[PDB]
Amino acid sequence: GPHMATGQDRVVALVDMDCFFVQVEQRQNPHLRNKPCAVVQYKSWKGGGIIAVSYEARAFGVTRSMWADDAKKLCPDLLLAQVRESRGKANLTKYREASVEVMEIMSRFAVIERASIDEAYVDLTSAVQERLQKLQGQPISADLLPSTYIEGLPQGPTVQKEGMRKQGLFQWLDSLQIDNLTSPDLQLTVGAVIVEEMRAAIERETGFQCSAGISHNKVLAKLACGLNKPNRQTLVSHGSVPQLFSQMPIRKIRSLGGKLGASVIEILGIEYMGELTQFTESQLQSHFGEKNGSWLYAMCRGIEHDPVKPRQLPKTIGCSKNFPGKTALATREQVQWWLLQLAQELEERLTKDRNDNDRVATQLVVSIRVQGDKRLSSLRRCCALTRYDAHKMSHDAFTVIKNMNTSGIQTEWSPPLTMLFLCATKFSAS
DNA sequence: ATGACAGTGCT
DNA sequence: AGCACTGTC
Repeated sequence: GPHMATGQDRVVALVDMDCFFVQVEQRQNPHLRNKPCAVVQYKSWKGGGIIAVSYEARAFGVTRSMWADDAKKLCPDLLLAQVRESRGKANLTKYREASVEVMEIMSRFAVIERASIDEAYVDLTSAVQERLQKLQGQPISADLLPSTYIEGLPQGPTVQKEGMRKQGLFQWLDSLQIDNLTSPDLQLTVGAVIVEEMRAAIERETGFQCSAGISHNKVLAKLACGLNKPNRQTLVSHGSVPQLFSQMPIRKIRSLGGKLGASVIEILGIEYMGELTQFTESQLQSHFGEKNGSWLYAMCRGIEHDPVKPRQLPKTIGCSKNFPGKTALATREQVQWWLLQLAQELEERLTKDRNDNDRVATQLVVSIRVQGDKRLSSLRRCCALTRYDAHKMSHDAFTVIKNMNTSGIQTEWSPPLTMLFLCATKFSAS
């Protein structure tokens, strides 16, 4: 009734750079622009691993995870850009620096949470209030929303994509100006206007295109972002949620794409997010735990409270390398050389981080994987990170893992190592 | 023989 | 603290 919270208190956006690593390489090499293109990591084994794919290449069936030799079978004209290799390993510095470019532009408009190297959540609630004052009750023109889709529209009583988009936007804005929508709907709409301006600034100032979702919380904003790509943005209103969720597979909602989502499907015998509304909160808690149950109860009604955290910078700075199949590290000299390679990249990134961001890491996490273990990590151990010195970090890492060598000799390493991982964590102001 | 990243939550 | 889980390009 009048005491039922509807989760309409915030305006939240999720901005996602379209096939980001590809765009970085296309900006640098114009010959790659507007072509089927992919970014490949390494090159010797089966042509290298594809890690990013342009939308033109996706139309041929090229996907991430694919071996480049296989991608070329689907797309013979596929162009490839190679990830930089330094100290024997893939080095993602170019993409990290490009991400900083975008995040600094986004930070001019609103509070941002860096979700990944190319996604940020945006809390627009305050900016929308400000913009609503300036407008002075003047209606919002469709020209302010030139790339916005309104999910669920058009409805009721053109066979072209852009024409559908405009029809839906007109229906939305017409009902807005007649006062047939709600005050949260107006807030979302102003939020979308700001996101158009943010995306325009990103493209003008970096060359990069992005897509975005605008809704009342992070889960709906992320879901919204994926509905119309590339280079478009989608507004998911609270009212659109029942129809949207009625055929939405549970795995599409963030945090339900793995084992928990699979258990929701199996235990409850349902397929779609909207089907969750038929269970009580206590029922859901009894199957999935207190926290998950409460979260699911609210989420299937379009409600989520997870805040956009004010976090511009990554919380960890890590370096890793796999050694699959025959390349597994089988000797002590190997392990120490590679630990040094990883530690040297980490030292370089850590020193740069300290200069730019006035912070120092205090913990070094060391993880390895041994040949045979089905889990991605076999062992994780931490030690103090007291100096940004690669030779010290590599020695400390060796010290904390050396006991895992169950081999007879000190010169051999068994069972061989299929992964080394160093991660600097626990940052303090400096 | 996807890799190389990253953040959150459990116990 | 060490690990499992979930997500990114």
